[PDB]
Amino acid sequence: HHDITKVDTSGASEITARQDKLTLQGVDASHKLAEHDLVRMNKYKELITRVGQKHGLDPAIIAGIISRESRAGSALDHGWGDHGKGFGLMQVDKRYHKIVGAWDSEKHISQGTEILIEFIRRIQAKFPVWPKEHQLKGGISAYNAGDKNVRTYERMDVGTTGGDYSNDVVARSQWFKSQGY
Ligand SMILES: [Co+2]
Repeated sequence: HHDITKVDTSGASEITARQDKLTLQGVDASHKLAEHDLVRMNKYKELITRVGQKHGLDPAIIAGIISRESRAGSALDHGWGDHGKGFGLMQVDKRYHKIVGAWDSEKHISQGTEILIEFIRRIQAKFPVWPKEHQLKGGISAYNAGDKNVRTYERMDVGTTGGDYSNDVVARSQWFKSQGY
């Protein structure tokens, strides 16, 4: 079994924390942001689990993505975020994909998940000697900012939204795993 606790994370940046108006830094901030989304996330947990299983990705990582992208729906306007570029719980960029499903649907969660997997694949080809946990983290960074932006493992969030995208996602994911995802 893949153990996401083994993925390294320094959690959220100062910029990100300015979101729920937090004095907390890093992993503490990611954990608080995640906690704030737990009730909304539970509405989708059955779908999140099933999609994760079908695609072979930890459901807790899907939850981390959904928390970061949409605050489990709270940050969207009728399904839309990112000035309209992003659709759904996982904020699939409509400009680059034909959107499928309702904004809170299994089909949507499956689409976002498939896109993430494809990024993880690209990072695996790019850095074939990185451990699997690192290629996972790198694929998550690429989900925000593209695989070209992912170079040094230690700097993969430089140039992502908040300067912390995969670190924040991973830390939130780890929190959701502790809450049974
Ligand atoms: Co196993």
